[PDB]
Amino acid sequence: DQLTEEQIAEFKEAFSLFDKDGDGTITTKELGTVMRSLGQNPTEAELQDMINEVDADGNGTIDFPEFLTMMARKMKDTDSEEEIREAFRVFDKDGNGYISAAELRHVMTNLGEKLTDEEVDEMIREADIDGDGQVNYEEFVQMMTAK
Amino acid sequence: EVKSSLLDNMIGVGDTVLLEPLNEETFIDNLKKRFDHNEIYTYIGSVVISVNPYRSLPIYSPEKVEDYRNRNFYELSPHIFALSDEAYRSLRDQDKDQCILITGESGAGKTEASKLVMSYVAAVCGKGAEVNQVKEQLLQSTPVLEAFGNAKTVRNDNSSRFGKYMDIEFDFKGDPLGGVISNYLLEKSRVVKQPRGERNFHVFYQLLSGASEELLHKLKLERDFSRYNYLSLDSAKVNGVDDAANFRTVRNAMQIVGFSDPEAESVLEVVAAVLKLGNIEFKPESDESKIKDKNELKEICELTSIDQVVLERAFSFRTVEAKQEKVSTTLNVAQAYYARDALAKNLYSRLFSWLVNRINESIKAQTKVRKKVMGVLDIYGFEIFEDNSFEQFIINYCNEKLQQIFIELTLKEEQEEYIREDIEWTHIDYFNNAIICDLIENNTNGILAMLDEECLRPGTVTDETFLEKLNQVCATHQHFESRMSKCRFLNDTTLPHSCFRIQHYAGKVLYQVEGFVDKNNDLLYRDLSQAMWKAGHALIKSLFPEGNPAKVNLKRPPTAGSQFKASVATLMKNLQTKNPNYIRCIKPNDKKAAHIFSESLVCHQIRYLGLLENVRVRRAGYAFRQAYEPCLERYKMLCKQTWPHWKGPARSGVEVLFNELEIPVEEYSFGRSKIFIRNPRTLFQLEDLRKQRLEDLATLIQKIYRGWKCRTHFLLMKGLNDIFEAQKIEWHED
Ligand SMILES: [Mg+2]
Repeated sequence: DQLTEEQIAEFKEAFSLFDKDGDGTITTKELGTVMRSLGQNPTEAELQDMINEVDADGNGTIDFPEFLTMMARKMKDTDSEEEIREAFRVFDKDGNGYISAAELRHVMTNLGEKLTDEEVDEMIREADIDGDGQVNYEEFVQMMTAK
Repeated sequence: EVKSSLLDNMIGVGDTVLLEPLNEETFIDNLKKRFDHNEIYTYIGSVVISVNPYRSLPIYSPEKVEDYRNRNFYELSPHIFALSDEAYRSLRDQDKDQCILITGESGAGKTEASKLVMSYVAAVCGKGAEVNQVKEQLLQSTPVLEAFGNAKTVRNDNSSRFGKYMDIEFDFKGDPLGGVISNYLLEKSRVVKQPRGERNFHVFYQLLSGASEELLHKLKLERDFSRYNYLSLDSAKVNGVDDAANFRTVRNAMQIVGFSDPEAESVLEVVAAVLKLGNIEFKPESDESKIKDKNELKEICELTSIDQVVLERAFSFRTVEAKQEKVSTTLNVAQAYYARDALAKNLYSRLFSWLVNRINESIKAQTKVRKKVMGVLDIYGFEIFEDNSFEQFIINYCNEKLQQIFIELTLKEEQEEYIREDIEWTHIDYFNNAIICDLIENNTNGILAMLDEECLRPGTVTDETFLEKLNQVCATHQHFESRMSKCRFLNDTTLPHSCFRIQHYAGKVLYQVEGFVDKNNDLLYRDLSQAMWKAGHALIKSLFPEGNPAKVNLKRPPTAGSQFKASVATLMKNLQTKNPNYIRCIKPNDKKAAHIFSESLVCHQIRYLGLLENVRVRRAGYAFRQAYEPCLERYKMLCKQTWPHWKGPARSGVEVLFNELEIPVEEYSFGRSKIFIRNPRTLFQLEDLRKQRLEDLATLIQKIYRGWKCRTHFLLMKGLNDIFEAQKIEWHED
């Protein structure tokens, strides 16, 4: 395995924070949450793949070394700030760097692996700093990619 | 910079130039698809096709005007406002006269398109009451001109038998000065004869249906269609048409546009006179024509205060020109009937002109100040009936002329673009309207010229001698056919006698020669005009100013053919000295139903309008073209290099994107400022790829959001974990 010792410890801390039962495992339903908590950004499809591989024995549970196997896959991957930025600019018909919550709702609720109604509800509020004059996605992305 | 495109959320093909493969079935299906989704507008490049919805679509709002105003043609989905925005801005910024030509089958849809244009312009020019006063006059006078200029044919219950131009005029500052209505090509022959199954102009039926008993008594009219030779009982009823109610609607429009009650009444007295003239008959004497019964003539002359002795002599004697010893030529019976008819139809067409002139008075510019105009030209649609006569010939000829200059100009402009972009021209095969026009209008050997020559020659003349003359002179023409002219064993039904066929841009048309000679006779000679001028009836007197002794007599045109030909030239001049745009109107069914779509009828109309030839000449070599920068912008997410911010110059990026998508270098060409794509397949492959990639970009954003959300909350828990782990544990103690 290629993970460094510091990574292993960092992932271990998060793995345990979602190990409610203390049996040294976590549920398949919590897999994405733990991955996202550690700063990885998996799609719902990719998530389904990883579960399909580990739950091919029908248990619904994941232990730490197979979790490390899961975390290792997307390790070298990266999405730039500009990619996420330009991806926003594509759904913006002006060049203003602004997009309407109505339009944003449209894209999130209809395109791709769709955001749920409660999720798209929550997204607007974080995105609408100067509430409720619509979202300056440049700032929203700036905050979102803030590391 | 705006990234909106007609390509976005496009229902079927929004611009027919992108239809592939191009045929009638795909054209018609496309129009049906869009119509079925409430899209009544579809492009052919800049040309707008409009299918009548037969219901009020909420798509003409101030908000919709705000959407299309000052926007590029290709940025929004197809709408008439795009065309009217284009025309308004050319007027405003270039000080160019605009003429928007509207072709196709007459009805409520064509009238509405014209009203939409004028109303968009009034709204957008921001001149308020001055511009709306002109606009109102143009619009409210429409039912008046319909009553006098429209008729039920075998194909259309409310068909325009004339061409109409309307404009709003401005000074170069943009201040409204006025406006005008101009009529052309009024089908005078319908006044005195109608084919079986057809009516005379509406107003005659409206008058006998809706006038009170007292009014009809004052007009010396009997309330009975069988009493008037000029009207048939047989076709007098049009289904779903209440002529009485329409009468009241026409009288009310008259008042609205400023006619006084005495004027309105005067107008109806002229209509009555026209109608009564049709009952005059003639018999030979030993002096070879005499009126059979003087009763209609008497009543006409009392109605109009015309000298009965003089009018009667006018039908039977013609004053020959000085300076010979003979002063009066005796008219025979046939000549007397021609006279009766010439008087009726000219009294009628002059009434029609008078109406237009009256309406024009209140919107007359009355300043010699140079002006720029926003015009709409409405020309009657192509006609291919079971029986095609003189009437269809003139209409089709006019449509042929227009298609000619249109196709020529579209071809010439596509070429000028290709050159500016350094793109190779490929010869386009297209129907040659020019030679058809030449067959019809050539002064030395054309059909109209031969008809004239036949009508004026001193021998015995019939529709047959006319046909025989065409067979002699026009047989050399590739596109003229008749039984005795030609031909190749190609399964053609044999042509009957007494007809000729013409290959028009809209298809072959078979013309029956029956009545051609009669209908070409249109001689209103001086004795008639002078009898009219001396009428105590003010309107009628005014209708024949050449009859005033104070006005010097000129040579009178003896035939209709030559006048119609000059009138076609006039309207063409009007069009060609202005900047043109085009609305092609289509009826989706004949039941006037809101969703019902008949692909059969639309197919005929597609042919009448010459749309397929428009598509081919307009598409030309390359269906699509676009400036490099906006093109790259729209498709840069396709290859994973241009994404998210390159390559180099917009042109470079285009090349590399196409190379990486494995698009063969024969499917496109590099213009001086634009990429040029040959086939709509290429364009749509790009579009399907983009639509997939937008689904990916959505996921990119969505995964980044779900990720940032959990990450933030996790960092919160981590920050407070000391407190959380201290509260799970006791206060005290050992
Ligand atoms: Mg005179």
